[PDB]
Order: sequence, then C-alpha cells, then structure tokens
Amino acid sequence: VDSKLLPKNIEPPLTSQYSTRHDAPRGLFPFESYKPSVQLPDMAKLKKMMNTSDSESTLYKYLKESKRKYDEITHP
Amino acid sequence: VDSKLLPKNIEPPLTSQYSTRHDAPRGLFPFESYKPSVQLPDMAKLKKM
Amino acid sequence: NECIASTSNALKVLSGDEGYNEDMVRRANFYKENEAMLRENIEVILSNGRM
Amino acid sequence: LSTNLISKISLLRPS
Amino acid sequence: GYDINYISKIGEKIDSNKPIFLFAPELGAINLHALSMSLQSKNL
Amino acid sequence: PGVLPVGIDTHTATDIYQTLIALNLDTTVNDCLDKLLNDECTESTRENALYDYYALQLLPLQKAVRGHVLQFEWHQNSLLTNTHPNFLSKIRNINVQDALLTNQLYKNH
Amino acid sequence: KRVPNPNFLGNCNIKDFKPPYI
Amino acid sequence: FSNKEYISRLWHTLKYYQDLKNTRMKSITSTSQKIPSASIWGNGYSGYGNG
Amino acid sequence: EIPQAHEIVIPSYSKWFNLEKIHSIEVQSLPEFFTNRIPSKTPEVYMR
Repeated sequence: VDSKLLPKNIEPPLTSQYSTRHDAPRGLFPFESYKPSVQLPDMAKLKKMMNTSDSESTLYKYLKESKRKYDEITHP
Repeated sequence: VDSKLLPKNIEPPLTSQYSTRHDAPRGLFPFESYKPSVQLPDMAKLKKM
Repeated sequence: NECIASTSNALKVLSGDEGYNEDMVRRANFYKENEAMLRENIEVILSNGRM
Repeated sequence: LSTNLISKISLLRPS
Repeated sequence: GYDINYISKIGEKIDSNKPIFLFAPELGAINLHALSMSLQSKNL
Repeated sequence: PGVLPVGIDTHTATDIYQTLIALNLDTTVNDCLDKLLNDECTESTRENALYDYYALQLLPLQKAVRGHVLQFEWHQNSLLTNTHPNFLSKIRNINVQDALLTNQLYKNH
Repeated sequence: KRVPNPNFLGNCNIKDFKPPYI
Repeated sequence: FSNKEYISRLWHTLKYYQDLKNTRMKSITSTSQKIPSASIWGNGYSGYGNG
Repeated sequence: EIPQAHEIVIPSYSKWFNLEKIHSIEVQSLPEFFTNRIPSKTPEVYMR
C-alpha cells in the first residue's frame, strides 16, 4: 500500500552480481576439480586401462601395416 | 441460447495469470562463490603425450 | 569400515570443509530418491529469481 | 569453411 | 600421512572466518511479524 | 620398515580414476562426433548420436545447476547448533530480589 | 515531472539476482 | 594431493575468508555511518509491507 | 482478461498461496468453511 524506494547501494567487492571467481574456494558446491597426475608409469596405466575406439583401432592397424611395409620397402 | 450471451456476474476480472515476485528475508539464500565452469575440460595434451 | 568412515570424516571436520559426499551426488539415483525436496527448492529458487 | 562442415557447425551449436 | 596438528590449527581459523550465518550487527531491522508468519509457513 | 609390507598409494589411485573418467568422456565425445560426421551411417543412428553429443556437451552446466540446488539445500539445514555447539545463550545467578519476591508471595497469601 | 512508485510495471525494488554460472 | 599441497590449499582458502570478513566489516561500518551498502547476503526486504 | 499493469509482490512465506487450490494453512486457520455444519459455508463459497 505504501511502498518505498531503496535509494542506492555502494557495493563493496565480492558483494555484487557476477562477483565470483574460479580462484574462490568451493566450501559448498561439492563437485571438485581434480589435479591430473602426469607420471609415466601412470601414463602407461592410463593407456592400458582406456577401453577402445573403433576408428582408432582400424587406423592403428592401418598405420602399423603401412609402417611395416615402409620399413620392409626401404631396406632393399 | 448461445454461451457468452448467458448472464454473467459483474465482478473484477481474473488475475490468475499474473507474475509475482517474492520478498525473501536476509539469511534465506547462502553466499555463493566459485563460478562453475560450463566449458568442458580439454585433454589434448594427455592424448598428445 | 567404521574405522575408515570415521577417519576421513574426522579429517573433513578438522580441515574445515563441508558439504555432501562428492561420489554420492554424482550419480542419477540421488536425484530420483530425493525427488521431493528438489521440486520444493527449484520453485523456491525460480520464484525468487535466482535460477 | 567447407560446405560439408558449414551445415554441421550450426547444427552442433545453434548459436 | 599429514601433520594434522598444523592442519587443525589452520582449520580452526578457517571455521572461525567461514560465512555460516549473519552476526548480530548485520541483521538489519528484525521484523517480528515476518518471523512469526514464517514459522507458520511449514516450509523448511 | 623393510619387514613391513608396501602399501597402495591412494593419492594416486584417485587421480588415475578421475583422469580415466575424463579420458573416457573425451573419447566418447570424439566417438559420437564421428558417427554423425560421415554420410554412410544410417539416419536412425545419425540423429541419435547428435542428441548424445548434445547431452555430453551439457555436462558441466548440469553440474553447475545440480551443485547450486544442492548448495541451497545444504543451506536449508544450517541451524547454528550443529555448527556452533558452544553457543552461549543466557544465565542468571539467583539474586536477593528472587528471595524477597518469594517471601512477599508467602506474606501476601 | 513524474516519479514512478515501486508498484510500477517494471520498477520493482527486488532486483533479479543472477546465478554464478551465468 | 600430498601434505604440502593440502596445506597450501588451506592457505589459499583462509586468506579468501579473511578478505571476506574485511568486506563484511566494511559493509557494517558503512551502514552504521548511515550509508546504505549491500552485504554478503542480499538486502532483505523492500518498502512492501515489511520494513 | 486484463493485462498486468502493476508490480505484484507477496512475501516469501506466502509461497504456498495458489489460486484454485486450498492449502492446509487455510484449513487450519479458517476451519468453519470446511466443517460441513452450515450449508452456507462450503469451500466453494470460501474459494469465491
């Protein structure tokens, strides 16, 4: 019935719309961003434990046969 | 007798399809930091190595 | 199993972190067994205009 | 820029 | 595997400076009628 | 320590789990992209891979909205006696005025 | 010079708060 | 994920909340000097019915 | 039909209020319309 106007907000930083950073701590928001561990035996373990891909496998056997014919034709 | 020619009530018309905003108190919503990254992470270096 | 589940939880409180278990809320059956509170909270956040 | 890809680029992302 | 005395020493300050809820000086004009009607709202 | 056995390092066991999840996700994204890009694949599995690509590019947005609703849901249940068990409310030691009021109550009856 | 009240179509005091992902 | 990273995470979390408490104190001293500043939480009500 | 020409604000604890529906708070606050003792106080009269 008798409405009033909020005058003006002198906003301090981090109290604002779009005042959020990737560097901020996720206290809540339980989903995490995890550090990729680049270790060479763990690289071999990741190469072994990855399942497959069909075009990758066919192009692997294609490139392997092409490299085999390459090393067998560059010798004589 | 055709409908809408039947006698109807003299009333204020319907305000059912009106959009309302809400006065929520001060401590209702939490403080939110850490903008989430919508973009998918890229693994070009891992598959390159 | 109670010695492990009350050791990592004993580290989460002492570190100061909080929240849900990350590996529990990552699946889809969590949001199907908690179908009741999500229809409340989605309407509360949408009607206040924060969604 | 090839027309095999121009028909699919706006398909995969409508923006 | 950690030195949890130092971890707890820092986590005490983290829990102290964590934004859990409002303090007494920053509550604003507390309206008793709004509280009394929100308690009957059977929300959570 | 030599007579003691060696142990599985958990801090690297988690990392090659999340990283394997991300690698399988990237391989599935690059696999559902190729199924629509060629023209020899049938239209019953050319549009289905398109919506499977849509659902896979929409994953961290789903994580953002899912995290947001769950953060608000967790804020619903912070009650200042869970997080603050050492809350000091109020107390009052017994004054002489209490005993005087009691004696007045027994005198005026 | 007119001045709009807070009960005006489009002149509310409750501003639309944006989510962090947007 | 080792100790030397898990404590450096906690140093890059406490220093955030100390600046957050500095902001919280400045937004209290602003309104105590009769200047209507916004807080960490939103502004509560408007002139509608409640004050 | 009249288009919306004003800003409408109800408080947040009145989120449950929806037209063409009777909430439990309306029953527990005004019970005389829902105890079928007087035929001139029906929930249709209350909704009207």
